[PDB]
Amino acid sequence: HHHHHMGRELKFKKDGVEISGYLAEPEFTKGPLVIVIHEWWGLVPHIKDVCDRYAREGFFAFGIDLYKGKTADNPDDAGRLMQELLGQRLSEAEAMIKASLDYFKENDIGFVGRVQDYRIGMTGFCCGGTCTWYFGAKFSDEFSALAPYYGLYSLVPIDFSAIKAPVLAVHAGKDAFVPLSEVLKAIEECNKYGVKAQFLIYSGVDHAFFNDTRPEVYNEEYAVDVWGKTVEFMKRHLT
Amino acid sequence: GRELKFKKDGVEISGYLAEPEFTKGPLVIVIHEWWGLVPHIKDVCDRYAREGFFAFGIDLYKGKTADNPDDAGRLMQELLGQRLSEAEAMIKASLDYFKENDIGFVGRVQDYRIGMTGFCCGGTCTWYFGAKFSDEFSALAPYYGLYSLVPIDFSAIKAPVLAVHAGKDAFVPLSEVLKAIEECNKYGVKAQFLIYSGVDHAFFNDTRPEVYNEEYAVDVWGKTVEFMKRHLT
Repeated sequence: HHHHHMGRELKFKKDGVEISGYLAEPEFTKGPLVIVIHEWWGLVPHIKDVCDRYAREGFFAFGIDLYKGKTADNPDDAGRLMQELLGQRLSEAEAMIKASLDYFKENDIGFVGRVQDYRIGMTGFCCGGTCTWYFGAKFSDEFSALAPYYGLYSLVPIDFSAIKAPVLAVHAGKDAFVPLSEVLKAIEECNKYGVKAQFLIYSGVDHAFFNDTRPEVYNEEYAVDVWGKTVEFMKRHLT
Repeated sequence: GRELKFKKDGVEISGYLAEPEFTKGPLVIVIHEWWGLVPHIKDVCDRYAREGFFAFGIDLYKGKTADNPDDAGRLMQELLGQRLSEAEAMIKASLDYFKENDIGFVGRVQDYRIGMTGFCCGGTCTWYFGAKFSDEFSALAPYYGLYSLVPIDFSAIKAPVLAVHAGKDAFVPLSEVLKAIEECNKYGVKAQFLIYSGVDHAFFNDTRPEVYNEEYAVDVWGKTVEFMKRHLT
């Protein structure tokens, strides 16, 4: 079928940094590229599954590993990994993103015939939503669509003034980690700088409601809804 | 499209009915802005009909329209302030009329599927009537309604809601949208809030170049049609 897709582990070095992650590839529908950034657990099966889902919709999807091969299954370990990434290793993570983009472009991954140019998006969840905003602002000439899910705005400074891509920002109405007052502040910054950002806030659900492997927070109805919206948005801006 | 005019249960009903290709299908009630039932709203009804919905642009102003804000404000204040019981009766009589004519009846589910959407004043009305007639609606899509005009009983709402807001809305501060989200959280309302940065009130209205935003109008239309299809077909 036209939806056929496979996946493979990448591991290589470029411009002095080690890149690894999971690349899901459509067999027939060789479309735009989406970079997918994991939660604070690391690059676990759920995130690779999300990549596969993108590939079935006609996107190359790269689940980049920002934790150098480490994963966590408990909050104490996960918290340590995330703090190290966002504190000590942020410049390294930036370099990994940049080297990844260069790699894909050199391999013509993400080249779209209709526009005769590259079309690369980025999405992520939790910590990965923070990263989507942050890297979206840092590499504002590289991305054509951003879809951060329930990122925190208070961890690293997001340069809203630099964002050039359209943004679909997904938030949970009862998010324990991201108060609605923080979302409001992000909206006001987007208003101030003319960022083309749409904020989608689902009432009644918690942080990580998209994660189907976490029955304590997963919400099927909204997960299905938001997937529909996200795919449509990525198609609109990347094809 | 047909201009309806009739009486039921002591109230005069009028509005514009746009009809899809088939004789049967879901119904969307479309509520006008404070200008009244003007060509733009009838066009929106036509757009719904092209997507397979019966769409009824109900006139809540008894045939009056306004082309300037002073007149429009007077009409809206009279409707919401003095004639709200009458408007409720018109909504109820409209629903009864369509049901008796098997409009809104969806074969797949062997039941009525009626949605409601509206803009500005009509968004306020969508929330209000959605709460008042909570056994009647299967989907609500209020666009940039005010929450401070009429009492919205969030606890009564039973339909899913797609609430559209403008990030730089001069009439609806973001603090009011926040409060509505918190009420939906509190009472278990299945509401999704969509807030578009950088745009003003009425950004969907393609006849108003000072506020129309094509990119977001196209986006929100796509999302609204998908939402109505999900809940009404």
